[PDB]
Amino acid sequence: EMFKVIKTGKSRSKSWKRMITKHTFVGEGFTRRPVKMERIIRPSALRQKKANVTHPELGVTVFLPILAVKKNPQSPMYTQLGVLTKGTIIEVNVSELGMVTAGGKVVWGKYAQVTNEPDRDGCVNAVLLV
Amino acid sequence: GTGKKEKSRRIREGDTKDGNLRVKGENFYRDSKRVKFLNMYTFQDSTIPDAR
RNA sequence: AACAACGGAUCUUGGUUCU
RNA sequence: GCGUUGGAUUGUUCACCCACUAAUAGGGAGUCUGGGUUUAGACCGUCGUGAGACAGGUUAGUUCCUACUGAU
RNA sequence: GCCCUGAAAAGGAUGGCGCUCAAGCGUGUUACCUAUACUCUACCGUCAGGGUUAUGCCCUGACGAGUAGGCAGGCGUGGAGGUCAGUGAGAAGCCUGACAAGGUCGGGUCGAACGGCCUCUAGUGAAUCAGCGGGGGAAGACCCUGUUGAGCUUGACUCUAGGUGGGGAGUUUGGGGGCGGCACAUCUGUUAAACGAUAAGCAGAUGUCCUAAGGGGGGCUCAUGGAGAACAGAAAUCUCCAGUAGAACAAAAGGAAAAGCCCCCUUGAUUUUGAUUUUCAGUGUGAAUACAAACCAUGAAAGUGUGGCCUAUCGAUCCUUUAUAGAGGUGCCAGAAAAGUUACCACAGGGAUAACUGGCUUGUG
RNA sequence: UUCCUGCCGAAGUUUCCCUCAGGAUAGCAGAAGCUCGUAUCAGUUUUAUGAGGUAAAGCGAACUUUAAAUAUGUAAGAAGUCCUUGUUUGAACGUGGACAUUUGAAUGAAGAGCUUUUAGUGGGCCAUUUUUGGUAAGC
Repeated sequence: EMFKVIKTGKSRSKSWKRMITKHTFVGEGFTRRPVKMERIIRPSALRQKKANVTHPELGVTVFLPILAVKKNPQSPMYTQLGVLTKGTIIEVNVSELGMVTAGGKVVWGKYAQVTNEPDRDGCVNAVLLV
Repeated sequence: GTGKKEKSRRIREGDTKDGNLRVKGENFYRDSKRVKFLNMYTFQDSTIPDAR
């Protein structure tokens, strides 16, 4: 049912519409297509751009923009859809912490795994993979 | 026919050599790239994937 | 339970087939 | 235990405003009226080579058996 | 070990009455109820073991539930052959007191033919009257299945000297995307090129880390001749010279303090995106290819690479030399079935329910 | 959409499936069937072994011998074995015959194996005995 079906037309017999009931991040390049093409619908209310990030070091959580999603297991078609689907690995702008790798090349982005379930909570939590 | 028949068009175009990919509705109007698009207007398998 | 209007089933020169 | 009133939208009333009072409490058990839930007939645009149906939408609409109150 | 707080609301659950040294609870012992259970006795049917000058009878023991289904036998009923030298001026029929399909007799009616048995056959089995209207007359709604029938458009299949040739007709319109992966020390059948050495593959007990590449780093030089070296000799071992390097430099070619051997490490199918494509919410790439600049190994350092190769099912006898067999190859064919539509559609049902898993909800991530 | 008595007596599992659909198919039980009434069958116990080696004997606080039941298949004889070699000091297919039924542990006592085929039943409802993957809890 997570691919919730929405009935279309005055006579509800040709819905053909699927709605994703899971948190999804898209960014600037969303650009909703004409309504006729909305095979999959990700509601705006269920879209989050900043996810909580933490590491077992100083216990400091800072909200950071979500950069992208690289690998979602369990049919990574969800990865292509950009859904959160707790257990995914996503990139986060870690510029705030300012950690610098060897060689003086300051790092500002690392991949983090979502720890909490955004479907059952209004906040997104992740742990830096450091 | 004769030209109206799709068999003649397929023979002329040579697609008969690779007719295994014959898509349901292969015609001059709305070829496979369009038939498949329109078919989407006609997700619940409930599969249990291993999210490892 | 028995008596009385009612009713029409079982026990009727009819049909079928055959030369 | 006894009370919980009255106006208002519709360019949807999945709700907000303020007259007066001491307050104008929250629900279920559905049960006359209006949107609408359905085939009426049509239109604008979407989509298609076309029948055809919609991402919208407008118009038309029709749906004594038992129990209680009085009496012989 | 108990009781109390430990959450429940829009005639229920110890069954109801009720109960408090309980008639509440844990535990030890006495008397009794009872099921179609258990033991015995008799009755109805089956089997088996035996007797009986017999498909009949007798003696003994166990069995008997039950849907679909099968098996072995009886009653009634339409008609007929035979038989009772049958029944009746009071026969057939109806209803009713008596002695498992069913049969018989007395009694209230009756007026014209009707039975018993062995067989054949088949159209045979208190109580009412006057009023509002909570519940149960439109019965079909309707998710979908029939391929039952058509309503239709077309470069859908089939037809209508060469050509247009649904303008016309018959028909359907089934029940599916990634995958292949190993290299050396070995011996065996083919290969074997036939004085041979024995190579350039097929499949095999065989492993092994070379992480399916050996990349780097540090060292060694080698087939074969002589002197030789207990067994050991012409091939086992141990030292001096050289193959211009018949080692492997995969190799084909005018040709190294290594590119051959030995000791350590070891990912690589890593990340963004500057040329090419392709969707299905055209998705700042979601991605391999092209390349960019980091990352890594390694070393003391200069340094070098490490980051992929490649490919549509299936035919193999739908190809052949074959008229009783062995296969060399889709770059040689042709497709699995010939497209949709119908709230103009008509009919019959698999069919969610008002809102109850295992009490299913409550104020604090 | 049809009278009666008695007996037997089930199925919901299994293979082909490009597949809901559709097909039989092995199995469940009564039968013509005669070959053995067997020293023949068993949802079973036991004797010897591989494993649950669950740790409590350890004699090796080093380590692997190895102690309980935790339920498994196999041999548990009737021509099986043997005297004898018919045939190419050592190998095997061994005619002929013998031990003939305490004949090879105990327990249940004759319905066991048919080459073959008959109508129905097609992947049913629940709980427990194992552990696998759970995550609020169901499962």
